[PDB]
Amino acid sequence: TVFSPDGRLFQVEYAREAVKKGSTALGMKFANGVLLISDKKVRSRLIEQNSIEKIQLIDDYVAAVTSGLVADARVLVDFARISAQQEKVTYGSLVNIENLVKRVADQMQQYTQYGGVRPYGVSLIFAGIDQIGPRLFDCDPAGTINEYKATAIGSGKDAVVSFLEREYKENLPEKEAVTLGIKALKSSLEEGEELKAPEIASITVGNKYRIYDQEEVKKFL
Amino acid sequence: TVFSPDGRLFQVEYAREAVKKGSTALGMKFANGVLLISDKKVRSRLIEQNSIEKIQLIDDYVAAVTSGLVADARVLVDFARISAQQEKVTYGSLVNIENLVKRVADQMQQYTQYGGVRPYGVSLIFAGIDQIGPRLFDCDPAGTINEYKATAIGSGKDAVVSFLEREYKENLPEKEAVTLGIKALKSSLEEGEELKAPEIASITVGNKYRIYDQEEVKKFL
Amino acid sequence: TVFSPDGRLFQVEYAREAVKKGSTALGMKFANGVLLISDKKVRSRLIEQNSIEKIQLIDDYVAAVTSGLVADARVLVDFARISAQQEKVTYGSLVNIENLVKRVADQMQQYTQYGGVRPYGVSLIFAGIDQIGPRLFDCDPAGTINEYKATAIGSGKDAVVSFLEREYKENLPEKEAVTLGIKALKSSLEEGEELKAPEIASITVGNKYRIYDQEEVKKFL
Amino acid sequence: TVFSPDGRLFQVEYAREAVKKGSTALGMKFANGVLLISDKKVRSRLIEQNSIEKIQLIDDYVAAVTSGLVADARVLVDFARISAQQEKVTYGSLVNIENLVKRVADQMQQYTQYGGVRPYGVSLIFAGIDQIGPRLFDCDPAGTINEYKATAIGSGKDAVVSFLEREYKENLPEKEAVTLGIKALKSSLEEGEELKAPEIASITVGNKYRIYDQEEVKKFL
Amino acid sequence: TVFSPDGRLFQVEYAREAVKKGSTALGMKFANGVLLISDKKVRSRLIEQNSIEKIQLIDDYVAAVTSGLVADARVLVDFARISAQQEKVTYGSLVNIENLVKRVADQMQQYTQYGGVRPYGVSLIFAGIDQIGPRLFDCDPAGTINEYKATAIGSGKDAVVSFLEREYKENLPEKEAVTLGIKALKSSLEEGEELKAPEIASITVGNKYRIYDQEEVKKFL
Amino acid sequence: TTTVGITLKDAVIMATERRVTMENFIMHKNGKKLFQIDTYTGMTIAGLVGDAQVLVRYMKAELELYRLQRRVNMPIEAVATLLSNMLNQVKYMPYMVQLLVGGIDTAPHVFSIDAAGGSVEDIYASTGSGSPFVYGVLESQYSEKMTVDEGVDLVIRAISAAKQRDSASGGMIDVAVITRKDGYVQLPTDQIESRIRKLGL
Amino acid sequence: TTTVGITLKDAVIMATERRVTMENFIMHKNGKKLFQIDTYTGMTIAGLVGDAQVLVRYMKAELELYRLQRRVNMPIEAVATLLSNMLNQVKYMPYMVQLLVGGIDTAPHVFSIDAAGGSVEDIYASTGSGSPFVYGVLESQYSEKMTVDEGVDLVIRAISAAKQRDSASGGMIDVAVITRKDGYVQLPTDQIESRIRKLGL
Amino acid sequence: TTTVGITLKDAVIMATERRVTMENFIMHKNGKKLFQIDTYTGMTIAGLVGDAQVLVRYMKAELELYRLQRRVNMPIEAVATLLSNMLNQVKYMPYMVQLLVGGIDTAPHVFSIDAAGGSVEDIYASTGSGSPFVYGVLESQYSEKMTVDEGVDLVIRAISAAKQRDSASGGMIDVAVITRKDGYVQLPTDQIESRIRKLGL
Amino acid sequence: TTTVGITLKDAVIMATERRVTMENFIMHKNGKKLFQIDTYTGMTIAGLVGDAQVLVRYMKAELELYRLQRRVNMPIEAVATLLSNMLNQVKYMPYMVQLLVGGIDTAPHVFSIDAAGGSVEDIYASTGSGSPFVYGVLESQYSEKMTVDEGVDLVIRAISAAKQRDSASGGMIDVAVITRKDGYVQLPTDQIESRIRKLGL
Repeated sequence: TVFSPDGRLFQVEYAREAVKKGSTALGMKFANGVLLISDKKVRSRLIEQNSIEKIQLIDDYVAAVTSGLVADARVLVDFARISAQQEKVTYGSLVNIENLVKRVADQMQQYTQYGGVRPYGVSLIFAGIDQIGPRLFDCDPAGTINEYKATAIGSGKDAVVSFLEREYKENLPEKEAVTLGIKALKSSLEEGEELKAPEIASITVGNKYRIYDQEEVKKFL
Repeated sequence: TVFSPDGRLFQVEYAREAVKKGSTALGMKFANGVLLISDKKVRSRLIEQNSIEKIQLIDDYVAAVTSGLVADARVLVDFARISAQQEKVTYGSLVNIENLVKRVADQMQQYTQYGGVRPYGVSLIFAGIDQIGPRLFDCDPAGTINEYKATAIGSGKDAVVSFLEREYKENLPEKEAVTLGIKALKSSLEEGEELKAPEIASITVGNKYRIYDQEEVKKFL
Repeated sequence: TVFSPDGRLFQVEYAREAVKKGSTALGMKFANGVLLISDKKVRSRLIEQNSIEKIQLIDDYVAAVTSGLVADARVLVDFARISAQQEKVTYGSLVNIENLVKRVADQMQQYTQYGGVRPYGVSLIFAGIDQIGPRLFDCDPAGTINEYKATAIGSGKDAVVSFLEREYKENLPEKEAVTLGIKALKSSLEEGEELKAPEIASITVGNKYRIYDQEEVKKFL
Repeated sequence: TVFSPDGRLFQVEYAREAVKKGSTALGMKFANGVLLISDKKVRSRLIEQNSIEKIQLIDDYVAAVTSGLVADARVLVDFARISAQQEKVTYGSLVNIENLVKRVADQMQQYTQYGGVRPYGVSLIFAGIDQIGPRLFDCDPAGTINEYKATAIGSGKDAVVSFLEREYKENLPEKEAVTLGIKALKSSLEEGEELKAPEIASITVGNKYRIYDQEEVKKFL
Repeated sequence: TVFSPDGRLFQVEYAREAVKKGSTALGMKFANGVLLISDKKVRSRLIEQNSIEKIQLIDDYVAAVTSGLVADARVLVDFARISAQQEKVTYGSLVNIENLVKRVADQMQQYTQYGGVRPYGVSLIFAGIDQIGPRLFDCDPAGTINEYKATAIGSGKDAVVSFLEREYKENLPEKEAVTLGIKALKSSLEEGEELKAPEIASITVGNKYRIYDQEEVKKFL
Repeated sequence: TTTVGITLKDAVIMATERRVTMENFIMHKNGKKLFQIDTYTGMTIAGLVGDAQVLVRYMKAELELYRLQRRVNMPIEAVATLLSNMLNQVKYMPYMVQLLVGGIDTAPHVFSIDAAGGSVEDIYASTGSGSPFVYGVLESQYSEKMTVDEGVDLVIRAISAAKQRDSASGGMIDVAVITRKDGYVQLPTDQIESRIRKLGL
Repeated sequence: TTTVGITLKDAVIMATERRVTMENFIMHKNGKKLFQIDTYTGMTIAGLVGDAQVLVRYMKAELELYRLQRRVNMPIEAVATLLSNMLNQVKYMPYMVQLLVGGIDTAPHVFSIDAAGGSVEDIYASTGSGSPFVYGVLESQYSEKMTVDEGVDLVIRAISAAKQRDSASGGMIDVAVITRKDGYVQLPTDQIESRIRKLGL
Repeated sequence: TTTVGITLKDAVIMATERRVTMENFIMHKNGKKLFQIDTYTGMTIAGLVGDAQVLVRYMKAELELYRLQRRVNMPIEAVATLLSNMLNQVKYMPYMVQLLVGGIDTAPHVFSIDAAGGSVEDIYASTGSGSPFVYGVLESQYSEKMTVDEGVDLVIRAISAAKQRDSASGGMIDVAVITRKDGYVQLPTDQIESRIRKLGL
Repeated sequence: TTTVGITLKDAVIMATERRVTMENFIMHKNGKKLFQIDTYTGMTIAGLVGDAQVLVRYMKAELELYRLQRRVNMPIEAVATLLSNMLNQVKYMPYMVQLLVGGIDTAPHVFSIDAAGGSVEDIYASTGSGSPFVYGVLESQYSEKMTVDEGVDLVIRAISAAKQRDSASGGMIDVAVITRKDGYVQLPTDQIESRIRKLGL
C-alpha cells in the first residue's frame, strides 16, 4: 500500500469496494438501548438457516455485525472477542466500548501501512452498553472510527442511511425503533423484491444482549 | 494477493478454478446421521484401488472429503487431524465440530492475506456428529464456512446441487438417503458415461463413523 | 521511498497531499498560554457529535490536533501518549515538550527511510506548557519540526496562515486570542459557507489544559 | 542502491542533489580555534526564531552544522551525540574527534550498500577541539570524510568555497575570522538579497564551545 | 547479482569500473622489504593535507592502499584491522599475511553472491612482512587474490604496470626501488601534468613499517 | 479455610467460610472464596489468595469465550480438565491452591483439583485447613437421598463444626445452590442465619 | 511503618507516619508514604522503599493513561486488580511491599493488597509493623456511623498508639481525606497538630 | 567511608574522606568519592569502588546528554529518580553502593539513595561506615539558619569526629560548595587545612 | 606473588618476581608477570594465571587498535578505565586478578585495579601475597625526590624483603623502567644481579 499523486491509498479504496458488495445491516440507538438488524439474504433451501447468524456477540453486553469479505470478518470478530477478554482479565471489567473498537481498528490500520499484507475487506458495526451508556460505532477498512445515533453498512448502506436521516427520531420505544428499522431495510430493496425475516438483536440498560426469536421477528416484518 | 479495482481477489478466484477441476463428492443429512459419497474416478488397472480412499477420517466421529489440488488437500486434512487432537487433550473431548472447521478455515484465510504464499486450491466437506447433532459444513479457498442440509463439491457440484435442491427430502432413512445420493451423482455424468462404485461413508447418532464395504456399495449402484 | 533525480522523495510529497485534504485547525500563543482551535465539520445528524473530539490530550499540560488520514493520526496520538508516560516514569516529570515532539517525529521519519512501509499521512500541532513556557510545534509527514508563535494545518492552512501573518499580535488576552482565531478560520471558508461552533481548548501557565464548553464557544462564534 | 555501467551509484548522487537544496553554512580554522557560521534564512514572522538553532552541540567541545533533509539531519545528530557519550563512558574522555566523525560516516555508508533503505540526504560539518588541536571535517551522503582548513555546505557551497580559496588566511584572530566568514556568505547571495544575522559559534583551545549572542552577531553583519 | 547468458556478473564488472576512477598507487618488492607508493592528488589549498593519508596500517608489519569508492575502502580497512587483532589474540601472533587478505576477500566475495547488497567498489593492495618473508597482494571487488612481485591499482594501473613489466628488477636497494616507483607513476600522468610529492612507506625484514617524511619524499621526486 | 461441595439427585450445593488470614492474623473477616464462573458452574478456592484470584479471572474469561464461540456451556469435566492442564504446566513453579469445581450438565458433578493438576470426581469434597472436620460430619450424616433443604442444613452443620476447631476458619457462611431450573443461586444471609438459629448452632 | 485507611458513609480517610529506616537506624524523619495516584484515589505504601516507589510511579502513569484513553477515572476495584496482576506476575521475584488503595467511585472503597497480588476489600485496614496496634484501637472504637471529623480523630489516635509501641513508627502524621465533593485533599499540619493537642496525645 | 551532605538557605555543602580500603588494608590514602556530575550537581559515593565508579560514569553521560537535548540542566529530583530506576532494575544483582545526590535548582536539595533504588530527600544526610558519628555531631550542632562558612566548619567537625572512631575512615577532607552564583566549587586544601587548625582539630 | 610499581619525577618503575605456583607447589621458577602493553605502558599481573594471561592479550589488541585508529597512544587513565569496565561487566563471574597499570603520558601514573573493576591512582602500589612486606619497605624508605637509580634500588630491596617472608614469592627479579626519552625498557639480569650484590641482598 503506497500513496498515489493525489495522496490516496488505492488498496484501501479497493477494499472499500469489496465492502459495498456485502449484505446490508443497520444499527440505531433508542431509549436506554441499542438495536442491530441484519438483512440476511435467503438463498437455496439446502442451507441450514438455523446455524446462520449475522449478529455476533463479543461479550454479554457487546455485539457486532459485519459486511464485506466473510472470511476476513470472521477473523476480526475473533480478534475482538479475545481482546475483550484480555481487558476483563486485566481490569476486572469492560468500562468503555470505544477502546475495544479502537483495538480492532488499530489491527486493521496497520495492514494499510505495512507491505506484505492486504487490508481487511470488512466494515463493522459495534453496539453495546457500558459505563457511559448505550453506544454504536462503525469501523471501515482504513481503520476509521465514528460513533453514530444511527448507521448502516453494506450494499444498501446509502439507501438505508438516506431513509434514516429523514425518519430517525431519538428516544424511541424499542418496538418503534424496530418498526422503523424494518421500514429502512425495505426501502433499500431492488424493485420487485421482498424482505425476508431479518436477524434482530437489542440490548437495554441493565440487561444482557437479547436476540429476537423467529416469531418475534415476523411480528414486525 | 491484492485487491482489484472491483474489490476482488484474483488469486482466490483462480484457486476456485482449480477446485472446479477436482472430483465430485456430496454430503447430505438424514434421520439421525450424515452421509458422505465420493465419485471416485477409476482409471487404468495398474492402480492399487484398495489403497485409494477419498473419505478421510479426522476422528472417530468426524470425516471429510476434498476436491481440488490433491497435495494441498492432504496437508489440510493432516492439519485438521492434529487440530482435533489438540482440542481433545485440552478439554477432554470434542464438543462442537463447527470450531474444528473454523480452525481449518482460518489456516486457509491467512494465505489469502499474507504475501509470499498462495491460497490453498482446495474445497472441503466436513461431516460428523457432536454435542448438538449431525452436522455438515463446506469450506472454500477463501476460508468461507457454511452449514448445509445437503451439498456438493467438485466439477459436478452444480449438477449435483441442482438435483438435490429439487429431490432432497429431510429425515430420510439411511438407505433412502444413499439411494438419492447415487441418483444425484449419476445426473452429473457426461453423456455416455457411467458411475463406478463410489466410496460411501455414514454416521448415525451414538455410533462411530461407518465406511461401506464394496458389496454394500454395489447394492445401491 | 527512494530519491528522484531532483533529490526529492515522492512518497513523502504524496503524503503531504493527503494532509492537504484534512480538516483545518490552528494554534496560537497568547499572554501566558497557548490556544488550539479545530474547525470541526458538521455532517449529517446521525453522528454522535458529543463523542467527536478533534483536540486530543497527551497529558494534563499537553494537547494536540491532527489533520490528514484519520487512522494514522490516531496511531501517532497513541504513540505520543505512551511516550509521554515513559518520560514521566523515567524522570518523574515532563520538562521539555520539544523532546516529546521529537520522539514522535522520529517515529515518522523512519517510515520515509525504510522500505516495506509507507509514511504517515498526518500533520500534527502540539501545544502545552512546560519548564520553559507555553510552546507550539508543528510536525509534518517527513518528520520536520518547527516552533511557531502561530500556525495552522489542513486544507485551510494557507488561508489561515496568510490571515494570521497580517493580523496576529503578541501577548493578547485569552479572549482576544480566541476572537482572532475565529476570524482566521472564517477567512478560509468557501464562499457561501459558514463556521460551525469549533472545538476550542486553551492552557495558561500554572493551570491544566482547559476545554471550552459548547456555550462558551458560541459566545465567540 | 546498485552500480550503473559507469560504476556510479545513482541513489547516492541523487541524495547529493537533495543536499544542494539546503541552507548554506561554513566553517573555518583560526588561531587556536574553530569557527562555525550558519546562514539561517528568515521566513515569516510567526516562527519562534528564538527556538531555531542551526548549530548543534554534540558535546561541550564538539559542534556541527547540517544541510539537506532536515529530518535526516536530526537523526544523524542524535546518533553522533549518543556515540560521543559511549566513547566517554568507555575511555573516560574523547581524544580524537576524527573517530566520532567516522562512526557517523559509517552509519551513513551502510545505507548506500544495503537494500531496503535509502541513503541520508545530509551533509555535515564537524568542528571542535581535541587532544591534537582544533579540527574541522565534512561528511557527505556517500560517507566520505575530509579534513579542511576551511569549508562550506549547502546551496551556497560553491560560491563560499570559491571566495574562501582566494581570501582565506591562516592563523587569523577570531574577530578577523568572523569578519571574513560574513563576507564569504554575502558573496553567495542572490542579486538584490541581503544577509540576515547568521548564527555564529566558535571555540578556542582550553575553552568550551561558545555561541554568540544576537548583539554580538550584528556587530559583524 | 545474477549471471548473464555469458556467465558474467555485471554488478561485479560495474564495480570494477568504479575502481578504475580511483587514485593510482603501486607496490613493489625489493631486497628484504616491500614498498608502497600512493599518488595523492592535490586539490585546493583549503584541505588539511597533513591529515590526508593514503597508506593505512593494519598492524605494525602490515599496510595497505586502496582505490575506488572511498567510503567502501574505509570500511574494508577497518574490517582488516579488526580481523588482524582477532588472529593475534587467538594465536598470539600473525604468521601468514595471506590469510588476513583472504579473510578480507571472503568478506567481499559474499557481497557478489547474496542479494540485498551491492559489491564493494574497492581494489586493495596489501603489503608486509611475516613468517615467510616480504609479501605483496592484490584484492579486487570479485574477491580475487594474487601475489605479486610488483603491481598497481587505480586509473593509472595499466600505465604503471606496463612500465614495471619492462623496467622492474628484482632485489633492488630500497633507494633504487623508490626511484623506480616514482618514474613509474610519472609515466602514467596526463600530458602537461606533474607528480606531486607522493606518499611513501616501506618495510624491511626485522623492522616495523616505516613511513617517509615530507622531505624524504621530495629527495626522490 | 473451609470449603464444602456436595451433590444431590439434581443439585450441587457449595459453601465456604469468609475469614482471610494475612501477615499471621485475621486481617479480613469478610473475604470471598465462592465464585460463579459460569451459568451453572461455581468454584471455591483455597490456599494462597493471590494465586487463587488470578485463576478465577482466567477461568471466567476462558469459559465465557468458550460459550460464545461454541454456543454452548462448557461441560463440567472439561472445566476441570482445563485447570488440570493449566496447573500441571507450571507444576515446578506451581499455584499454591486447592480448588473445587461444581456444576450441572446433564448431571451434577463435583471435582477436586490439587496444585499438581490432579483432578478427581466425587460425591462430596472439601478443601482447606478445616476440611478434616467437614469430612467427619459428612461421613457420618451425608445421605444420597437427601433433599436440597436437608443438603443445605448439612453443609451449614459441617462448616459450623470446622469453625469450632480450625483456628484458620471463621466468618459468615456463604452458600450457593446450583440447579438446572434456577441456575447458580447465591443464598441470602437472611436465610442462612435463619437456618443457623433453627439448627441450634 | 504504620498506614491506616478507613471508610465512612461517603468518604475515605487515609493516614501514615513519616519515619523511614535505612541501614538499621532512623535515617529519615520525614519521608512519604501517602500518595495521590488519581483524582479520587490514594495509595499508601509499606515495605521496601525502593520497590514501593517504583510501583507508585507505574500506577500514576497507568491511571493517567487510562483516564485519557477512556475519558473516565478508573474504578477503584480495577485499580486494585491491576496491582494484583502486576505483583502476581513476579511472585517468584516479588516486590517486597504491602499496599492500601482507597478512593471513591459511587462508593468509598479500601483495598488491602499483599505482595502475592492478593487483594481483599474491607471497611478498614492497616499495614506496616505497627498495624497490630492500629487494629486494636480501630476494633474497639471504630463506628460505621462516624462523621468525617470523628473519623480523622480516630485515625490520629490509632496511629498515635502505634507510635508508642512500634519502634519502627514515628514522625509527623500525614492525613488525607477523599470525598466526591472535594476530591483528594491533603490536610495541613496545622490542623493535624491542633487535633493532636485537643485529643491529649 | 564517610560522606556528608547538608543544605543551607541557598547552598549545598558536601564533603568526604579520601581513604580507600582494598584487600583488607589501607591500600590508598588519596582516593576520590566526591564528584561533580553537572553544573550545579554533585555526588558522593560509598560501598564497592568498582560499582560506584561505573555509576558515576553513567550519570555524567546521562546528564550531559539530557542537557544538550533539552537545553536545560536536569532537576535534582529527576537525577535521583534516574538512579532509583537504574538501581532497582538490578535489585537482584545489585550495585553495592550508597549514594548522596545534592545540588541546586530553584532550591538546594539532598537525596539519599540506597542500593534498592530507595530515594529519600532530607536536610542533611551521611553515608559510609562512619555515618553514625556524623549524625551524632549534626544532630546536636546543625542549625537551619547557619551561614555557608558556619556550614563548612560543621561539616569538617562532623567528619573529623568520624575519623576518630571509624577505622575505615581517614585521609584529607574534600569539601565542595554548590551555589547558584558560583556553581559547583571545590575548596582548596589550603582553606580546609586552615579551617582545621582554627577549629582545634 | 609480588608486584611493585612506583612513580618518580619523570619515570615509572615496575618490578615483579617470577615464581608461579600450580597444583600447590613451585611448578615454575621462571614465569612472567610484567608485560609491555604499549610503547609507554606496562602491566603487572597477579592472581589466577589463566585469567590474567587472557586479559593481557585483550589489552594488547585493544591498545594497538586504538593507536592505529586514532594515531595516538592511549592515555594511561583511559587504559585503566577500559579494564575497569571489562572487569566490572563480569563482576558476578569475575576474573580472579589484581592488576597494576603504569606508564607515561604527560606525567607518570600508576593505577591499581581490583577484580571488581575498582581503579585508583597512586604514587606507589603493590599486588600479590607479598604486597604487605613491600608496603612496609616503601612506607619507610620511599621518597618523592628519588632518582631513577635510587628508585630501582628501592624496588629491589622491597621485593627482596617480600621474598624472605612470603612463601609464594621467589625467583629472579624483573625490573622495567618507563621514560619518555627511552620508552619501556626492560633491565638486563646482569644489571639487576649487580645491584643485588651491591645492596648486600
